[PDB]
Amino acid sequence: ALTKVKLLAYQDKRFENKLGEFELPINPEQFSQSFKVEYNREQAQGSQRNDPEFKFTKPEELKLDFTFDGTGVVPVNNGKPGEFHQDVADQVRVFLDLVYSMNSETHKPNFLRLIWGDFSFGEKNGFDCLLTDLQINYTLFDQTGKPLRAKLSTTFTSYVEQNRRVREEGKQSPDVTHQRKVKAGDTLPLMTHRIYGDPAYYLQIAKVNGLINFRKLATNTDLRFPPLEKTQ
Amino acid sequence: ALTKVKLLAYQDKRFENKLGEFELPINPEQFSQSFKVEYNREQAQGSQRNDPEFKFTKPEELKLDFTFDGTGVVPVNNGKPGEFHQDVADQVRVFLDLVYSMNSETHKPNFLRLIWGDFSFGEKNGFDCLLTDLQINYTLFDQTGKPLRAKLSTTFTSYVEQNRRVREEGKQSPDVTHQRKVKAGDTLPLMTHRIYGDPAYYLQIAKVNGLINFRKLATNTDLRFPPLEKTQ
Amino acid sequence: PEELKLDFTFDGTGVVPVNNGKPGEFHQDVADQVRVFLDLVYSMNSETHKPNFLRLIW
Amino acid sequence: DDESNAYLGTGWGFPPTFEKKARSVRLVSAEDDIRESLQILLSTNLGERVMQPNYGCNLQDLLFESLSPTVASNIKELVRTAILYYEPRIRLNKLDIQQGIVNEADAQGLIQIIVDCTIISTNSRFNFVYPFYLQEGS
Amino acid sequence: SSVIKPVLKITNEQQNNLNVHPTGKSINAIRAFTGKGTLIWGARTLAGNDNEWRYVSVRRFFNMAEESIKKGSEPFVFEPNDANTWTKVKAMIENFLTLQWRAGALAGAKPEQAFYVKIGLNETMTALDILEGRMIVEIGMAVVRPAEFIILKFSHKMQ
Amino acid sequence: IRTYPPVSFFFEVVFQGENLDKDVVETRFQSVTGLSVDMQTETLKEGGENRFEHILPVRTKYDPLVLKRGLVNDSQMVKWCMDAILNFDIRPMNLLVRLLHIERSSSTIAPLMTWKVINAWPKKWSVSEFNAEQNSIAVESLELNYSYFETLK
Repeated sequence: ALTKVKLLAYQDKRFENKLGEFELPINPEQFSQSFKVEYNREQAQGSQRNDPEFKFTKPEELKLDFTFDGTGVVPVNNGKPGEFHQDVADQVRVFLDLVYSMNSETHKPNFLRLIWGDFSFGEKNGFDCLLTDLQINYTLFDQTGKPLRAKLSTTFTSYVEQNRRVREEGKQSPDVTHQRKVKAGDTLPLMTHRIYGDPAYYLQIAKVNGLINFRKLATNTDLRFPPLEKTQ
Repeated sequence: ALTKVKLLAYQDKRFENKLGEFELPINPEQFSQSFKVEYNREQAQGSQRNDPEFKFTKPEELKLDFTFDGTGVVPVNNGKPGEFHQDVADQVRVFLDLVYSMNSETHKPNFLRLIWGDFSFGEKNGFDCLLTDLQINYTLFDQTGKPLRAKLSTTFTSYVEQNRRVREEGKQSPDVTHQRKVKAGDTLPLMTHRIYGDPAYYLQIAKVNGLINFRKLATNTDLRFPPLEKTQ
Repeated sequence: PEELKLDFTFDGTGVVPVNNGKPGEFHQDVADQVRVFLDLVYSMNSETHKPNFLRLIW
Repeated sequence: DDESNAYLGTGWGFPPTFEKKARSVRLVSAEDDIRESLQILLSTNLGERVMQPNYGCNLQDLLFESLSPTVASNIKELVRTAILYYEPRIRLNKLDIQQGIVNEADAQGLIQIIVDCTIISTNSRFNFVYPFYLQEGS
Repeated sequence: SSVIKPVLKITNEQQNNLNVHPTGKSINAIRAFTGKGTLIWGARTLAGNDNEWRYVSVRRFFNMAEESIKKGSEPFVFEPNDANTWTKVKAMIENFLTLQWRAGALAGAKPEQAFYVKIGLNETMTALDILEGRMIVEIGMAVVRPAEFIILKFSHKMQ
Repeated sequence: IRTYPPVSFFFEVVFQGENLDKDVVETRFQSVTGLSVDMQTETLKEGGENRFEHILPVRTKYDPLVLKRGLVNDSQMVKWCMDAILNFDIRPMNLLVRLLHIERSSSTIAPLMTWKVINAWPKKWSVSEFNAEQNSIAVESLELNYSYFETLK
């Protein structure tokens, strides 16, 4: 069985209320995806090389090209004998209504999800996006004026909500509580350095856990490491 | 029967007072159409990815190329035997007078509509536009100086009136009144959420419809959902 | 600072041998490689809040 | 009183009917008030209303012609524009136009146009029904 | 569409005895769900315990395929009963079944795992059938089935 | 175990189509060719491995099918082709190509090899030169496109 690319159209920014779906009659031959990171590149005067600082990660980009053909030589994947694709205008109409026009209840275009069977973009099985660019070329016409072939080129950009973005960045810092078990070879200042980046806090940790002698630890003790105070 | 492309010239911005029409002697081989949407792309600090906001949709663009030929080998589609096209200057003259020159009563060029038989651009059968770019190349001449072949390239932009634009955007919002029928499985807070985006309004809705007990609804009741107050 | 440019390929149709010494073995899984690569070099680290530092060796 | 579909309005029927035993004039409502609306809009030419030169639809300008593609597209443009400007209460789905088939000589002379519409479940800012439009706006 | 509700409300304890029963005479329920509406909930025939004809969709698929192959076969009646016709009939049936495989109605990663077709002397026919004017073809097909139940299981790793 | 190879001049073509499979003149051809398939690949070089490069599969290509006959003045097949060519109206068909032999167990004519050719439609049509000074036959030639071919195993 041959699987086809599908575009799902949603109204909710949490992608829960599905409005519709469109299926491509011919799969694309290829597509491309683009990534980028942004750093600070200021340098001191009279210095050899540099160590740039991180600023942010930009949204990903997606490029796709495909074709509609209605001259009667491309079969329809429905199992009936003698069937071929013969209507371009209907497909252009439903496509433009689904991905391009304004929604009368939200006053903007719909949210899109791109899915191709078992394809994986990464840690997910779909691409959540919005349409930014589209071009159509009509290259073959009927004697009454109706088209027989159309070629489309599209550019999509990545979209993800605030609430969900801050949860994907599961920021772990000295802003949370840690717990560690003591094993053979462990010492308190080294554990403190490995959690806080500074051994100097060791005397505080011993007080939080009630340690009388902190230079000889037992090997089944579970130690708690509290967060740091918000402003010093 | 072979159908030909037609350009209709109007004086009214509502496209009611037709001034004239021009018919192409040779249909173009192809043409192209272009679309675009505009979003806000500002990003927070040290954040991974983003969720862009919608700004607006831009007018569509149309590109066309065609040819006039007068050497006597292209037949005229009028049914007479022995007839071929032999006059380029007359066609250039009527074309330029119809689509380019200033109108003496409006002080600007005319409004155009492009039609090709049964072709459909979308939800409509024509393209309403204005001319923005034109180039002509003369490549063959007679011994007296009169031309025998001309090639033309044109660029058009989309045009639509204010009154009509706001009606095409049939904005539905909590600015209007809604009506809903109660069916099996419905509850009042969920209906209120599905209309307003917030269940908290349910106690108001029950008062508008005179509901004594609003935790057990009947299944043929029609409920009214008023708009919200303009400023809070 | 110096700049470095690199291009390479993942292929999983079963004609490129695997360099492990077993007879009859060829590369046949692209998605797994893309996944581990992107997780190692691209995604944000949950403890430092930025991508990792890299060292290239041949 | 607040009934169902009150926001769609009630009005005079077309054509006007007067009853004498019941000393009243006939009034329609809801979906009948919409259908009759259409019958008016497509039977009036553009210059026939006294101070409303833009109300109407010039269909009779296409009589005495064969149904070529360039005629069908013109009919469709005229009808769509008229309905867009003067029928805010409905949504138009499609237009079907056919010539031919009764005697196959009488059938040749007539044109048939089918209008498919649905009724929107919300109100509209361009609907002059009282007293909602005093607050719903323009 | 155009439904207010079902006149009866059917519960889990009651549906338990409707689609599985010692007699096999299953009855298909129509039920309402919160936030969803009124749905059809069950797809079994009156032979609901049968290993082959348990489901509506398998029975209807077999009806469709048999009728289409019959209509495809009809142009070969009144021809000579020899190998030059058997090859044509075989080719026609195999082409139809390949089209059915591409659409996803038949299971298998390759066409050879989805169906088989056979026709020939001392395989499907004897000398007597050939002399009497009979022609016999054997066909086998693997059809996909629907799922009624979903089972969740959780596992845990220590780290 | 085989000792002698088969002969090439005893063959047949069948059109599984509109109603052409029962027309006798539609099976008689002077020549049939074009039954070949090719795999197209690309070359990739790996740094450090100087003994060989990698050949990677890309796509599959097929040759057109070519038929030659003496000219038949009234042919349903040619009507099908000219309907495709003049009115831009195509309707693809299926074909069988058979290589025949004599089997006996008295003797009978039977197929030896069979290929199925899927979704064929017209590509080219031609007729040979007319020359006042040569002894020749009017010969027409047809070329067809198709999707693929398979062995009727």
